[PDB]
Amino acid sequence: DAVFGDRVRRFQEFLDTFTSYRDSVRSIQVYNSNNAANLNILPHRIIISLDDLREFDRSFWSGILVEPAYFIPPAEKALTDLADSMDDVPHPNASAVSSRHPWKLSFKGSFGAHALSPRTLTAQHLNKLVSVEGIVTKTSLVRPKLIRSVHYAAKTGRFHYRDYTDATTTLTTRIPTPAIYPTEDTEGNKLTTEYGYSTFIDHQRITVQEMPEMAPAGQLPRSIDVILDDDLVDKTKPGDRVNVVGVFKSLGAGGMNQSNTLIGFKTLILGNTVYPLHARSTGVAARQMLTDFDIRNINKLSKKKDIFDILSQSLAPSIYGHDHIKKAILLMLMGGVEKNLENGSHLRGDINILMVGDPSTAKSQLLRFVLNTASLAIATTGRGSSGVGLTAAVTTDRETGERRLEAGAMVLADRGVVCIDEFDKMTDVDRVAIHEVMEQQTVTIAKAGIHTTLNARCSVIAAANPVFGQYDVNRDPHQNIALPDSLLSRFDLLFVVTDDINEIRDRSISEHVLRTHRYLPPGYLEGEPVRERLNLSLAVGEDADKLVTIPFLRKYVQYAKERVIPQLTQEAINVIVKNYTDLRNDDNTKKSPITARTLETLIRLATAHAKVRLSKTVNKVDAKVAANLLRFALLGE
Amino acid sequence: EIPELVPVGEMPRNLTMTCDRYLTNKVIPGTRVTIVGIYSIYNSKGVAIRTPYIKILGIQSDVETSSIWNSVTMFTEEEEEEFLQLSRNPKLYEILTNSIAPSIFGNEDIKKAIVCLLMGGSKKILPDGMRLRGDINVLLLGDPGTAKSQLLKFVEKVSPIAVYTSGKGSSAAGLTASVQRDPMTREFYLEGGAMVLADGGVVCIDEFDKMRDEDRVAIHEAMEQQTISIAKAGITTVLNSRT
Amino acid sequence: VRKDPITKEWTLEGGALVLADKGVCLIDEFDKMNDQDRTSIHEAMEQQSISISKAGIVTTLQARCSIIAAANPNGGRYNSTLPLAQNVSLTEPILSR
Amino acid sequence: ALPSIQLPVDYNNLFNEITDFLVTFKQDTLSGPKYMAMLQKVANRELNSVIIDLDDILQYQNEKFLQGTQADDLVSAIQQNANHFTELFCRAIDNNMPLPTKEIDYKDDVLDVILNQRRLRNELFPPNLTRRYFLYFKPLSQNCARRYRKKAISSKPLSVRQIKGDFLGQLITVRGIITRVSDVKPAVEVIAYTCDQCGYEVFQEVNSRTFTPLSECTSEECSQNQTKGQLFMSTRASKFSAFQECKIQELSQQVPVGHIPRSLNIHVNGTLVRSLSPGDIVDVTGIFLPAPYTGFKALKAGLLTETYLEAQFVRQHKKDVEERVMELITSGDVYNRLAKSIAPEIYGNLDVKKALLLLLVGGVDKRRGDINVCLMGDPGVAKSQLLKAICKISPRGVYTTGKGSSGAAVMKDPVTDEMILEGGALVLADNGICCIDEFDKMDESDRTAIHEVMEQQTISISKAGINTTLNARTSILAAANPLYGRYNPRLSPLDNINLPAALLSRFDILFLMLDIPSRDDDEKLAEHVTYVHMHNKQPDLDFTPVEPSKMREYIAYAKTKRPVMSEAVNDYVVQAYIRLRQDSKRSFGQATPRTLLGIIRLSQALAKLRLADMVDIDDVEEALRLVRVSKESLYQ
DNA sequence: AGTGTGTTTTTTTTT
DNA sequence: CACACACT
Ligand SMILES: Nc1ncnc2c1ncn2[C@@H]1O[C@H](COP(=O)(O)OP(=O)(O)OP(O)(O)=S)[C@@H](O)[C@H]1O
Ligand SMILES: Nc1ncnc2c1ncn2[C@@H]1O[C@H](COP(=O)(O)OP(=O)(O)OP(O)(O)=S)[C@@H](O)[C@H]1O
Ligand SMILES: Nc1ncnc2c1ncn2[C@@H]1O[C@H](COP(=O)(O)OP(=O)(O)O)[C@@H](O)[C@H]1O
Ligand SMILES: [Mg+2]
Ligand SMILES: [Mg+2]
Ligand SMILES: [Mg+2]
Ligand SMILES: [Zn+2]
Repeated sequence: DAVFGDRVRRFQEFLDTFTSYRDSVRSIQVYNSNNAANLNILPHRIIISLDDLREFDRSFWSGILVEPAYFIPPAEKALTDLADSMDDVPHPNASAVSSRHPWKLSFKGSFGAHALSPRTLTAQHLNKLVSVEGIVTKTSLVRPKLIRSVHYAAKTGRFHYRDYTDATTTLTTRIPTPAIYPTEDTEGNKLTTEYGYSTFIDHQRITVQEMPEMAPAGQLPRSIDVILDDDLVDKTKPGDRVNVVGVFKSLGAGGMNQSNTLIGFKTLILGNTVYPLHARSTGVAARQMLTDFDIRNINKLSKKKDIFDILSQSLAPSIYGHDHIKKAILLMLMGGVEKNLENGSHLRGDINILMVGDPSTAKSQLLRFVLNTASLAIATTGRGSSGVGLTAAVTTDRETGERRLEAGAMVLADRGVVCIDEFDKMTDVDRVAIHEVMEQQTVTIAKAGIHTTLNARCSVIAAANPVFGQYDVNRDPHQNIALPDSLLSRFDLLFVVTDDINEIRDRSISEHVLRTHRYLPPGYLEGEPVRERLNLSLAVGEDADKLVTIPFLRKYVQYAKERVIPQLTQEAINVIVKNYTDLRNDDNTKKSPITARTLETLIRLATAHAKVRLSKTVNKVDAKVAANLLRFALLGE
Repeated sequence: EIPELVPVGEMPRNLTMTCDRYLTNKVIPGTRVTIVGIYSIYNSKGVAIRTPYIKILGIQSDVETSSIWNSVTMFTEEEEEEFLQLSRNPKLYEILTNSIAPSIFGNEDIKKAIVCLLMGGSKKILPDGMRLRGDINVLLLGDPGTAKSQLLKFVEKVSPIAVYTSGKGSSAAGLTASVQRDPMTREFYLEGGAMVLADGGVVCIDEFDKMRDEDRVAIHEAMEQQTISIAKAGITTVLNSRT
Repeated sequence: VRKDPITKEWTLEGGALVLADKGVCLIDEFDKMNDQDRTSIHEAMEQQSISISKAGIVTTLQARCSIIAAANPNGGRYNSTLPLAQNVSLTEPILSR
Repeated sequence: ALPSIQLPVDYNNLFNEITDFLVTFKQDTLSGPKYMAMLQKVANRELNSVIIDLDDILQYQNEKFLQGTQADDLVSAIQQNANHFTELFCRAIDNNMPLPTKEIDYKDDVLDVILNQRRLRNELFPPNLTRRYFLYFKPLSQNCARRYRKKAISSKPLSVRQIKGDFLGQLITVRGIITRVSDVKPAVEVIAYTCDQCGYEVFQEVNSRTFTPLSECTSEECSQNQTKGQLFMSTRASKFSAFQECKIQELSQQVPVGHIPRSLNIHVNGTLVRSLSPGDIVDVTGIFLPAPYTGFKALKAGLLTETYLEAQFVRQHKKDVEERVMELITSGDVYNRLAKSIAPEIYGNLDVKKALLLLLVGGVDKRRGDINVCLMGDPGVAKSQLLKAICKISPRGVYTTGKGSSGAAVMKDPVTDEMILEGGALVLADNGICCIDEFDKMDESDRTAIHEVMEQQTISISKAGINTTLNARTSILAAANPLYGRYNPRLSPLDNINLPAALLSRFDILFLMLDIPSRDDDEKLAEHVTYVHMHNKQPDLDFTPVEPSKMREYIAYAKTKRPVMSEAVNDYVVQAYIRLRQDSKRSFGQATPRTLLGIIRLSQALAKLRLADMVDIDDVEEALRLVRVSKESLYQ
């Protein structure tokens, strides 16, 4: 332990070098204490970048990489003793004091030399801490691990704590032991096992896969499991891009028990710290940041009436025209209020729009633009997905051993904007399933043995081609699209895209494409091949942390969903009802009797229009704008 | 076993091998290799019979094709210099035109279109979320017995970055990528279909008309997006389709 | 291709046209049999090889076989005044190949 | 051999404080001591269990604070680990709370007979065998000033997601609905050993639920002279207890955004066993109890500590004089009141609203009181929001879906390696409420199965061949809507709808809703919605609502006195049926005797609802007015 | 007393 | 890995 003690001393010298860390720990402890007096207790997790401490000690920083299993254990021991000597509030929660709260070490930045990828991970670099960012398909459920056993015979007055770290949490590979709890203890003592004071760490077997696009053609994504034990439990859902900082470790004796003997070795990545980054193009994990500077920004424009049109223009800058369509998709993006009632009847604030368009009307790209604009962005085509699979798969999983719920899109759909393309081609069973589950925004999932009902409230855009190649006015719209009005009425907006062509507009489209094409991508050599590289992003973890820019716009609108919650206002109410007067009984045969749905649709549309204005309540301007756009869409103009 | 050997009426036997750290991952499946390794035997777990396999001491490519081109110029500066010279001489364009489809007797503009398609349209990635679609898919309509399938086969032989197939020969479900149940996992895994293989390659397929239309609809979307988006069976994997 | 429960994987099942390969191929009752099967035969014969990619089996088998189709005229009697295509209940492309 | 860390539990003082509390806790303190009252309950064995109440401990702590004694902070310690405290209570009721010492008539001496032989032929009698009970724990406070009056800090029930490994030691409370309930199974806690030559009766108690046979004898004379003493199973002397384990699903809203709901096992015994049903949403309380594995599971998968999580207390969620309801509904006139107040959001189809009220009670017939409501209605206007309202308010209310692949009586006998019966989707539907969703489009085989079930009030699972008939008369509601969304008034009143005529004719009553742009009622419904906005309660009218519990009592008295129909009613209904048949000859649907039977069922159901049989005539014009309004709605 | 040995229907996918 | 059987 002389080298162990030396590493403890060097880590202490580190803590001395960087006050901010001990300050952060101090802030953590006071956060723990006050919240304890009051919840949401953050764990004893401490985050120190690789680029940190790299300066004062090259040797220690290197040996962390070379032999993490010998560097981090003493480092965390020193972390813990420093914290408990510096928290200075030992008395409260004396029960948990004996159970002990380990202090955990995390990291920031990219190793590069160590941190490359799951596929690039090879045995040549093993027992060394690395980091990889990947998609996780499989997540194992949590199971506590009892490493410190609390057991005691009343007569002894000793309270034996037999602590066992067999395979996972241990780094020294301590010998396996069963923790029998001998009922004789040592001196024939009953040795009652005292529940509580006993450490339990909820274990996770989480396997992470590489990018399909980073994987070369014909190569399946490379998958490797990671372990999380009541320290990093459950930030991430399956199928999310996530960066994990883990050490490459082997277990199972490599399978070389006695003889077959050519079987592979059992290895696995145990990850101390994890940085989830599932945002597209390595963004902010779909979590838009916020600053008071950005807060005060935009707002002054929101007072100006033209801001809504400016936002509409900003959308799909690669597309020409479709300004009303862009306004509609903007209204889509902003989320309406889910009105709740003291019964099973809960009003939906979700926005659902159906659109029919000729092939190559950019609507597919439009759906793609909505995708890359939305946070969740659950999108597919009519042939793209299996309806049951996307809604719910009630098949069992072999590792689980019993019947499992597997909602491909539905559970992914709820609490996020979702998309669907070519719904005419979609399986009719899926169509009738989505029918009335998107109206009620909830699915009973009572199919098969499992009957648990799970909510599915989300905003959906539909882009299905006409039955004929192009919409023919001579044919009825329902002749042009075979999709029944069932839940087709339950689309808050309906859109028809016809690729009719006029010299002025044709020139406009052509010039737009000409500008988009000759334009060399930002920077780069004019004669330079496309790179679309990995960006070699060193920043990992907290290191990663009139026209308007798009991601900035997305951050603003997300901030809006967070903040702006308008309520239906009386003058807006009167405008709405005055419209509805003739809207429900319009003499013109616009087809699709609007009924009671469209009243709620326009309510939501005016609410989101107020959200554009950032007003804490709706305004009649929102109501009349929504009515104007709705009549625009319904007339087909 | 030696696809050229064609043992008549014998199912092709297969043997297991092992590779070392400086031998592993050298070559991909579906590629022929001339191997030099010791004959090897181990017990699988039938009396005194043990698993036959090979421990390899040297790997050589029977197909002889180089590995995944990592831009390392085995053609070196010289061969690419004459390549540019051929590009410098505009007549060589018609040279490539005529050379394609031997014995076709003409159809030169058709061959020019084929050369242009195989040449690969440039995929431009806009600073916007959008991205200009590079590849295109050429449609072959006409009278039968006109070397059309012959020309397709020739073109695929010219460029093996993709694989020649046929509509009926390709599984209707998951043409781009089929979903199959793994023997040791009851979950239906994603098996790479033709356009997974065709991704990154110019692909020729036969009997488009004879193929059932409904799944061919699923092909146009995949080529349009240049990817393959699947959410079937609760699996939301999306794979690129650059073909 | 045949799913093999004993081995637990999909296995190749002997295509009779592969059995035809390397030898003569007899064909009978063909004018009455299934049309999709006829198109499959067209595909197979065009390249003298059968290419199959399904169930994880992407194999392609050479089919070198001299084939002889047996057919009955429409109603069993060919009408010489009638055009052959009208005397034939089958496709034009097959008679071309 | 094992390191030991010292903790300030002060367990013995906890035990003596517990004894002092039990002595000192009164009903007056709750308002003689309550716990010697519990002792005399034990003595005569009036109950089968004695259950510790935390509320009593709360009052004790309050008293000790008044006394100024710290009281060891008993509540916090028992919350942290009560299983050891449970053993302390067992010791106390064995050690310090006295022997019952009360004369009993009978039915307990049989074990006391086993108890009596212990002294002759001579700890020897297990404390659990000594006194028999099931000691549970019932929380002391919730949403009160306790726990510093701050958020959570125990007490507050949490879903499975909020449960953590650190929570294994401490007692917990949980929200949600139990997915399923296991059957009862005897649990052999302590086994009574009987040897052949010696006859000695030694008792060992197994807590691992896995029993290892002793195969030897501890009797001294069997040990000497090497006579083989084998202790055999004397079950009747040994203790048993019914065991039930139940998986509880966390609430959907409790589940995080886009997360798969998690269910955990809950194990019960004694009082609570057999007293639970899966369909209920239960807020139950219990210590957290991790489950030791059978063996070698830990070797392959690490510790992997799982739990069985026995619950000490159970509280099913909400599911007031009975006659007091009658006084209000007489003032309320619940017929009209319920019809409107039941769906204030709908604002329309008031005749349909009246009809649905009668569907709830349904009626009962000696020879069978089935309304057979079919709501073909209008698509995209109602019958989904209109639907499922009765599901929550009425128990056994099921919002079933005819199609949509939402689930139909899919029995799963092969649910486990062993063939154990498992109910399907339709068997869940029962007499309370059966709401069909997406009825118009649905599986034809399911259509035939449901038609046979409803016409027979029986369910046939087959498979093993057994006819497990659990269904009885049940109220049925149809979500069918006209095909294409636009019914044809001119032709095909029955054929414009996907449902077959035989299926249509099977229902006793059928109604049609139709949306028309003729009037400005759009604006009135708009006023209702613009109530629902900035008045997030209801469209304010004279609806006079009936609370579902009050509605439950209204249903309870809706089946009253079994009103025998008057023969004047009999003549009136036969004349009405004759007129209906004659008009049918004149249209699309000929009058059927079963239709007249359904009319009679309507009349008697309304009669026993609030009124009575008597001449019963007036109720018959009420029901037949409903019928003719339905017929006109079909005709329009 | 040697020493050995055992426990973790559905749903697409064909067609 | 490690604990009940069947002799060792
Ligand atoms: N212009 C041509 N020059 C040379 N050979 C030709 C020409 N047209 C047809 N052929 C020959 O005719 C054969 C018939 O074509 P195939 O390779 O069978 O495929 P294909 O032309 O697509 O016919 P289908 O449409 O599939 S029946 C070719 O293989 C050539 O050998
Ligand atoms: N009369 C009404 N009063 C209040 N809300 C109404 C009314 N009619 C329709 N709605 C609204 O529209 C929905 C009610 O229609 P539902 O009963 O859910 O559907 P449906 O009419 O059965 O539709 P299908 O599937 O086309 S038969 C809810 O979201 C209500 O808010
Ligand atoms: N108005 C437009 N401006 C720019 N590009 C357009 C426009 N309309 C169509 N396109 C182009 O059409 C192509 C195909 O569009 P796509 O999204 O597949 O069409 P659809 O609307 O039928 O789904 C894309 O390259 C897209 O940029
Ligand atoms: Mg499209
Ligand atoms: Mg061809
Ligand atoms: Mg409904
Ligand atoms: Zn004995």
